[PDB]
Amino acid sequence: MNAPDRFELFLLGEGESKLKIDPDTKAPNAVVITFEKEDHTLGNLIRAELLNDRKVLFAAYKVEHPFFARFKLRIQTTEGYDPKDALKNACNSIINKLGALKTNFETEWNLQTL
Amino acid sequence: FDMGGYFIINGSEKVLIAQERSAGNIVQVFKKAAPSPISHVAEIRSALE
Amino acid sequence: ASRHGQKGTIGITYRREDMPFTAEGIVPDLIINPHAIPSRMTVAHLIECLLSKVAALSGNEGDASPFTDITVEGISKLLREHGYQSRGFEVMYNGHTGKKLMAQIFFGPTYYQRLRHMVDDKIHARARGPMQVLTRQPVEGRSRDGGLRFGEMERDCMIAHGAASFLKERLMEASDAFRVHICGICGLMTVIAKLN
Amino acid sequence: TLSHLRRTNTPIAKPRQLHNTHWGLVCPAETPEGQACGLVKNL
Amino acid sequence: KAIPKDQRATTPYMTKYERARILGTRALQISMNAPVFVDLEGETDPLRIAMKELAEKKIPLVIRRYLPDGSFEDWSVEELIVD
Amino acid sequence: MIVPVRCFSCGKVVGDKWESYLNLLQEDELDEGTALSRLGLKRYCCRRMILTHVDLIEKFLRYNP
Amino acid sequence: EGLVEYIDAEEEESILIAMQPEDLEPAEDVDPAKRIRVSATTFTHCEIHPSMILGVAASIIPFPDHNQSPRNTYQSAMGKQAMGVFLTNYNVRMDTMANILYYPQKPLGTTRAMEYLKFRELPAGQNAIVAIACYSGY
Amino acid sequence: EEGPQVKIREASKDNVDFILSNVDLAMANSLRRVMIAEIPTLAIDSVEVETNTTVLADEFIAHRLGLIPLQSMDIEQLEYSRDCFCEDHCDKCSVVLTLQAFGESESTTNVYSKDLVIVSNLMGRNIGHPIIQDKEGNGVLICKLRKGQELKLTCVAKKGIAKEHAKWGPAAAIEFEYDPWNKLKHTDYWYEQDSAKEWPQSKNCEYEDPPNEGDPFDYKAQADTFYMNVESVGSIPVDQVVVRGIDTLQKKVASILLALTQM
Amino acid sequence: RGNLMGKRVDFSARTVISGDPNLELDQVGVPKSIAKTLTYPEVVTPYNIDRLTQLVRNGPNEHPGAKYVIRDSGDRIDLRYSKRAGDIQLQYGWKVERHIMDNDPVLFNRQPSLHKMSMMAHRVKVIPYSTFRLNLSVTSPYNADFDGDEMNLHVPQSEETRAELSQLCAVPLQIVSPQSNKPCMGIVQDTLCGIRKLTLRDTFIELDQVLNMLYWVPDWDGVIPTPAIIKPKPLWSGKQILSVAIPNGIHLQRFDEGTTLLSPKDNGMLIIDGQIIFGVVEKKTVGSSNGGLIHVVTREKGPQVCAKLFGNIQKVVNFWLLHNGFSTGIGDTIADGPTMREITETIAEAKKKVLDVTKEAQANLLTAKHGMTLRESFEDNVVRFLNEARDKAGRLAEVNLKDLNNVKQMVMAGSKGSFINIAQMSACVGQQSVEGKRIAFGFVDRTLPHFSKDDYSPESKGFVENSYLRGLTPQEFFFHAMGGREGLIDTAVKTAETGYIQRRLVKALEDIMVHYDNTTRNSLGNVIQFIYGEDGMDAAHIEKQSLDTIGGSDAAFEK
Amino acid sequence: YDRKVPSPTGEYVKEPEWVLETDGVNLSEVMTVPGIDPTRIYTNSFIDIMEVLGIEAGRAALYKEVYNVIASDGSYVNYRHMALLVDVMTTQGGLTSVTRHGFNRSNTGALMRCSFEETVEILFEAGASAELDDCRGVSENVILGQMAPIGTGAFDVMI
Amino acid sequence: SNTLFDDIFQVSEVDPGRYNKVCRIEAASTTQDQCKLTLDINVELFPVAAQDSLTVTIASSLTRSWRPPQAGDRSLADDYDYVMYGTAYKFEEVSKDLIAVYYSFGGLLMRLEGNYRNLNNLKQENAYLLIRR
Amino acid sequence: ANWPLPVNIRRIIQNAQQTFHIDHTKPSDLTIKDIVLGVKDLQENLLVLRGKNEIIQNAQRDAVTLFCCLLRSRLATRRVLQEYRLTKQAFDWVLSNIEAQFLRSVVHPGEMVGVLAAQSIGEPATQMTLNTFHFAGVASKKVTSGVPRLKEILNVAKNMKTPSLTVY
RNA sequence: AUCGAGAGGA
Ligand SMILES: O=c1ccn([C@@H]2O[C@H](COP(=O)(O)OP(=O)(O)OP(=O)(O)O)[C@@H](O)[C@H]2O)c(=O)[nH]1
Ligand SMILES: [Mg+2]
Ligand SMILES: [Mg+2]
Ligand SMILES: [Zn+2]
Ligand SMILES: [Zn+2]
Repeated sequence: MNAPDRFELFLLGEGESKLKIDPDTKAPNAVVITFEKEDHTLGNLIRAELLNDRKVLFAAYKVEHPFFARFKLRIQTTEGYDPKDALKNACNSIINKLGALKTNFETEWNLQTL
Repeated sequence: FDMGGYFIINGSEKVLIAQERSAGNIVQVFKKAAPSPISHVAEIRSALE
Repeated sequence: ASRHGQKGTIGITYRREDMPFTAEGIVPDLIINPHAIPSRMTVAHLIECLLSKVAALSGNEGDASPFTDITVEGISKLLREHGYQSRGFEVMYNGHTGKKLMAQIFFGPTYYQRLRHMVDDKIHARARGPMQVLTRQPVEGRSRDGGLRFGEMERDCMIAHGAASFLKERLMEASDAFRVHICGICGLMTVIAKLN
Repeated sequence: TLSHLRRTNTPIAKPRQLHNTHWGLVCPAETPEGQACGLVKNL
Repeated sequence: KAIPKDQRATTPYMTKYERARILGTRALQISMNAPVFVDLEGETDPLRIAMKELAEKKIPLVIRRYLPDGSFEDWSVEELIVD
Repeated sequence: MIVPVRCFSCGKVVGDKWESYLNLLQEDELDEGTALSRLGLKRYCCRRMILTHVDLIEKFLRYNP
Repeated sequence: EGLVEYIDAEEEESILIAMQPEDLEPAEDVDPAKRIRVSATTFTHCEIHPSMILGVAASIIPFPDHNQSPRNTYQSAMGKQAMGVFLTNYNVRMDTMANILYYPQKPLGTTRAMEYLKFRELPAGQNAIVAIACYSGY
Repeated sequence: EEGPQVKIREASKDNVDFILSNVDLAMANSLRRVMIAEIPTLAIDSVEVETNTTVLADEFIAHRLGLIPLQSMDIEQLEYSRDCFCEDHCDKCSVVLTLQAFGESESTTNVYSKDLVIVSNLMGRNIGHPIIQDKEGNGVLICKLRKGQELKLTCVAKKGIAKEHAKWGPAAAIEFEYDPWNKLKHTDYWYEQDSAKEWPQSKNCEYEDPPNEGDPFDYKAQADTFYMNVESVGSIPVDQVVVRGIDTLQKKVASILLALTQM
Repeated sequence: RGNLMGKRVDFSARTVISGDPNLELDQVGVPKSIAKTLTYPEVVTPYNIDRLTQLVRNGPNEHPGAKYVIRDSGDRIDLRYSKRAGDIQLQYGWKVERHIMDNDPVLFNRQPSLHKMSMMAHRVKVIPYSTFRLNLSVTSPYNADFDGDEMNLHVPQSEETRAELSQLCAVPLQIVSPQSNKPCMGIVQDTLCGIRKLTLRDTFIELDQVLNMLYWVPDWDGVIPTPAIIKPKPLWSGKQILSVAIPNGIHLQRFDEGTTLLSPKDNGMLIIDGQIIFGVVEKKTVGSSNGGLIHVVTREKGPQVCAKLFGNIQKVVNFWLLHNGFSTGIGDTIADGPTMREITETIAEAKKKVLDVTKEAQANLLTAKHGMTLRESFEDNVVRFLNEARDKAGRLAEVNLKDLNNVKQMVMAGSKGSFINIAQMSACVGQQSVEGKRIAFGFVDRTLPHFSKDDYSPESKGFVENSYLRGLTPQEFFFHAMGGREGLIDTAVKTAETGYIQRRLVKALEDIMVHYDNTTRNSLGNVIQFIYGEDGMDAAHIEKQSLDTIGGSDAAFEK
Repeated sequence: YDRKVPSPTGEYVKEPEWVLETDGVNLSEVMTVPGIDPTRIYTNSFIDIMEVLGIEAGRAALYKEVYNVIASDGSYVNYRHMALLVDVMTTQGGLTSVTRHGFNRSNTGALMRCSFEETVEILFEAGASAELDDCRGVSENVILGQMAPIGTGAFDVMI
Repeated sequence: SNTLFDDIFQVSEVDPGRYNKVCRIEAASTTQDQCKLTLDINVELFPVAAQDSLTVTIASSLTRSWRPPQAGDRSLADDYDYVMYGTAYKFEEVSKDLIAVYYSFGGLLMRLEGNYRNLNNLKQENAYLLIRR
Repeated sequence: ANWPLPVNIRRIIQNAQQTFHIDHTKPSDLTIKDIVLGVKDLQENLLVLRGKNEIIQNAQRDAVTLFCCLLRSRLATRRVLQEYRLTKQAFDWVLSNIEAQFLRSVVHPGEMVGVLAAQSIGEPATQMTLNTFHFAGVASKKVTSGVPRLKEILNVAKNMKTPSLTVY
């Protein structure tokens, strides 16, 4: 009766973005980026791949409320080097390792019987 | 599975809950603080079968 | 509730992913706080969950029979020859992070009861509406979409905060605010009010 | 259904008690909590 | 009968009950478009506006505190120390 | 109340294994432990969705209408 | 055949009863984890088996002897608000309100007394997977 | 190869057990959590009951049908109902089914999924064949009929993911374990007398070394080497199950970079 | 008594309550469909019309919608109904009865209302799902578990009435107790067991989690503090990152019985300026105790400060516990082998030393003490004699619980449970009693048919030598029940006595209010007290202060 | 018994003293006794302690007794309250019961007295004895449905 | 912003008291009779046996929130292994002169006694601890 | 020694000795006239009641009295210049701030205590039975000795339960 | 809807 519809987990609504951008009001060269319609499959893999980059001062996320599936990401970087670029450049590192798994899996799968 | 016992009345089932009571025809001895006139009472409830 | 006076309602539902899982990938149906455990004493709930496991592995229906020769150290010798650890525990991974949970969890099968009383059958709200004729007070219970009683004991807590206009309100503009005509001498409701 | 059919109501020194002669005739724990507790007992 | 301008031995402090009420009586006035005095710094809650109107003691209304025997003691929100 | 499709905990198909259950339990005679195992049920989450099940439809079927 | 008498509370007064109809009768090394039992040699008649001090709702409880008794009572007042299958017949029975579990299951631990309470045939809950743990704090 | 090193040891039609070398954990856990939910499947989603004379109430049966296994390999070349342009459902978005069995026999008339009928044009692609694993060939008991009971049906099966209802999960059960011997010491053991005689030795100990007695704790060593076994319901054979994980993962790992290029 | 001092009222809701760790203390988890229904008469000002015409359009469905619009002449305009519901021109000075927005004042109570603290104003966060949702640390003054306790909500209609809630009844204002002069709300359960787990000197966290925790506290100044450790691997201490919630300007000194300014056993509690030196935070500090942090931070600016604090502590302990975990097994009630041997002989002597004092009155002489007379008598003598056979074993089974034992944790923290809770669970449940005396003789001169008449020994009047782990024996069992039963007795009945006791106390004292001259009076003008509490001083603002002019030497005084 | 006593040297050292415990009350004649301290003597009977020692002794006895009930095994109420209670009982002259008999007579407003235990018969005599009602109490204006002189109700607001 | 103390010490007792990680260490000073030391050392991270001698340099440098490394390589260690940052609090006394400090590395405490006094021991917030070999 | 007393000096003491953190081992700057003719003047203007007539001014003192005895005992010159070593500026603060903490700890005229004088009182008793239980034994006290002893108290109990006499 | 009965939840 008050249960919210099941699809409100990936179906983005009207006048809603899949990324939001505001800087942190306190620490400079730092941004809080608001992902929408997403859980810590994207909240987790993104932070722990923001850590390999030494050019990145800060990296964290929080599931704000189990009720609305949306996490916020806080990032702080080295003077002059954009945070938006920090993310952009970190995402492709994932992709690359992922498109690595596709190949490596099938190469080994094909060699198995049954 | 219905093992029954209920009386079917007006189209709903009714059940009889065992009523309780102090047994009859037994002589019992009662006190009964004294202030108060009396101090001791022998009592028997009495009814036929 | 379970079979042991273990009443407590759902507090959330986490999909199989956000759910803590096991070394084999067993998802729990059911998560209670280990805080409604000692309070509270109910050591049986524990043992039920310890026996019911073995039974689900060995195939054999377990004997949870009351005054009998069955021991925690008798189940433990069996759950130990079944590839789990003797007192029910299991190593678990946090679903949000796939990081091991630093403390082992107590995990297994406990027969659970669904009692009546579901929010959607209790949930009630009224803001104005149908009232009686005797008192012009809101009618009783959700069945005739009525209010709630602001009883004596309630009245007490209010004076306690000294909320003074709040006790004009919750006893005038939310119950009765009838309006009559008093006589300046013979202070009684008899005056004929020919209006407007 | 079972446990309603074998119910025992008592009208009105120490009545709500579980007493020694209750042993294995009335149920030691089967009783309606609050209201009229200890009065009504099941067999 | 009325106690004069002097001889004032109440608490010279705004009782929380005077507070809630004076805030309340004004929070009515604000909510029903009646003149607003302080520079409304882009706030629109008739509750929070009075909260500023009490910071800058600009509220016209005088609490008349009564004493058991009857005869009373005045004091205005401008005279009273908010705390 | 009719063996469930799959099992709430894991999710593995269980519906197809009730049929072979009775047959393994009764036709050539074995104990339950071996039953769930040859049926392929190794996880007890899923072992329980059969052992604990009672097929009430059976006695619903005994009715004329 | 003179093997079992009927005893009410009045006659019960002048009798001796053994528990545990074996315990408690034979002639006179031991497991430490097992429970602690006390011990007259002038018995009149034996108790059949302890559990039969319980009623219906109680005899539904696994190990009520390991359970703080006030709770055993709570469990009983709640056993009657359980959800299951009251009769096979319902799907033509016209009675105000009725609840039926989508997919019931027998329990896994079972008090012997269930067999006569036909419980393993008309259950009231599900043998779900239980995780006693702190997590979200919900 | 380049990064992640995947070594398979045991695999079949329904069970793929493998290692997964040289990855940080945040991938491993994101992987399964896409393998669970975010992979799409087809399964019943609009049932229209024409006639039911079974003891089983109407939406109860309807429910069970959702859960029933459905072939979904060519599922990618099927649009979503939301993302399709027709009205309710079409043949480029929804595979429609039908179910008919009638009590003609005195002695128990079983319904199965084998008794499901493909009604819509299949476009000739491989999609919407109810899965049979049954030794005999009768995939899963749907229902039971008696002497004179009918069940007349019309199913619409749609695309969907395990976030929207656990029927759409080509999931099953995901086995997960890193670090059998606690060398990383992410977890501290509950013991009574000893740990090694009170906790079991894990299947995953052959091909992972014993840490030795007098070797001081390794502080900075990280999460490498995870031991997984992925089970299939059957809608997607095991190989594709895992691939599509990676895929959908990347697919939405991309869908942000793209929407970032939108700002 | 039922229709003038206990009226039926409009604008009210009722539901099951559930826990939310991510709500804030002064908040209330109103379910959507209630807030679809509960109105608040608001007049239209040039301030609000922008939000308000936009509301009418949203209708009695879209959450921030509204029903009814009241006009000038007094005509009522239904909004689900009517044919002009899709527009309407808003004039100045019209009522626009509206749903409830987020952050509105509402009185949220629970029966039995046995306080003032049972009735508190709250902030409104309209939530999906149908449960009333609340802060885990606003549990204690209401008295409310989520086993399905049903709670209640009321909504003001004047703006003055509003103020009256948020300015008096507002949850934060009621944090410190004007009844027990100590803060009634505190960190409770998961947050309370884990805070302990966090602050263990032993407990470390690092980067990957550290950083996330900083992002958790909302008031974070974007300043990572410097990790107490920068050796081979940079760690933070559990204590460390906790300080981030501890606001800058707060100070705490404790000293327990074993506390050296070293705290070898990490005892006591030293906090400096919102940073933690040493100790382990538990119910004495983070708990609703007297000298506890919550008391401190509420008297040192301010209430709401303290209020936000609460919510922060949780959020971080919650996030830590989440990933570290905790449960409780049967193993946690298991006692070491050669120690439940040392308990059975601890009964075995305490029993055999009742057998001494039993053969005495059987002797008979006796030396039967002066009063202590008797019969009172030897029937008091055995009562302690086993109440000591229990409470010795209860301690013998505390030393066994090594620091991993999941139960002790919840006692070391005091989350829930204690000594007697441990004792009954591992040693023996003890001598049960009825009306203060060990089980009374029902049958003539005997307790049961399984005993012989006349047996004043323990296994015979209601003593249970076994634990709950071992399972009681029938004999024992039955008695325990009889006992238990007496508890569920006063639950419905003896409660009445006390509840009635109040209904008088309340009705008697009542209009005794401190008048405008600090002289406590009734309705007549009769003084009752000349300066309230004989010092004209509010309880809420008082603390356990130590007059160190009394104690000490005449010479320790001089120097 | 044990008793903290000022030692001539300065510190408080424990002075263990024989004290006597008695089932019985006859204060009147017991304190007159040769040998016992008639400054420290104390029966739990606060009813007789009142008739013997005047009203002010009673005041402190009734308190001490409520205390010994509430604040025994840990429990704590801040003086003010117990005190306040104690006081209300004490001032009318003797000991006034916290029941219908006592304070429900004490010349107070009628309607307020109507809202307790005896009900009708209270209004009956109110109608009989021609009683005038103050209208100053809590319950008076609750029944009449008004902002009663309570907390936010003490003062009226002007300009 | 200069190195502050340093002294050679020797372990007299290692007491694993209700803790697996982080021990307590009792140490007597080398050369300087008038001096004793008690400190909490993370034994898991840095093994300490009985009768092992150490190296204990203090210093106060080698708002600004905490960066990670970025190596650079902003100096300080390599030849100092065990490091901890903390805060000073109450200062002691027992002869006159001497005199003793209390340190708090986020819970892991320290007690050092001995009369050099110092005066290049400030009352201040800063406080490191560097331990090599 | 330990008693309910308003305004925590003990803390305003640690609030002084870390705000302006002196700290040592470096000597103060308040003359004996600053400390002493300070406390004894604060003692004038703490105020519980106000007036101007004799009776009020004496019932005033006879209410502060206790507080002062503590104030006097912790703001004493030896202490103020040995254990705590305050400065002119910091003491003038401890001076202003106690006064400030004090006239906040006033009972507000308005306060309805009669009610609050229950239920407090009627609460624990109610909830310290009604609890009710937990669990088994003994369990009172409390409660059984007890709450029916309480009943006695409020009734004017002529037929006393247990009449016990205690002689010294 | 009114009066009356019972059962159950905290
Ligand atoms: O007859 C009753 C019984 C109980 N109550 C109220 O409900 C509560 C009953 O107890 P709770 O259910 O609140 O907690 P508990 O731990 O005492 O019991 P369980 O959760 O195990 O069931 C009591 O604390 C009291 O506030 C009543 O108002 N009346
Ligand atoms: Mg509860
Ligand atoms: Mg409850
Ligand atoms: Zn399963
Ligand atoms: Zn379509």
